[PDB]
Amino acid sequence: TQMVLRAPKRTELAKDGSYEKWMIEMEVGLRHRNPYASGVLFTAAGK
Amino acid sequence: NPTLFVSYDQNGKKLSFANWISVLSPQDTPFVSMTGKESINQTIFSWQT
Repeated sequence: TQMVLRAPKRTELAKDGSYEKWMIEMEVGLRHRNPYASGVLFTAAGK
Repeated sequence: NPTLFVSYDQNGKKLSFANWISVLSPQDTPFVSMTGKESINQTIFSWQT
């Protein structure tokens, strides 16, 4: 599940200064159910 | 790393050429307009007085 904590939001801008700079923030995390359910397969060269 | 989305987002960055020409040069010709025209047949004519 693409866990989401904080959606993209902006702070209090426009103090009639050097503003007009924007940003895109995102707080996201990963989660897995029953670790012994999926699988990973690495690449092998020797032994 | 452009981050500030300033108020300038023109992908079509073409210029702003004008669509006219201010050719202010006189063309009036009152002397010739008043004189008159007449056809001839040779390069050297003559008139009597």
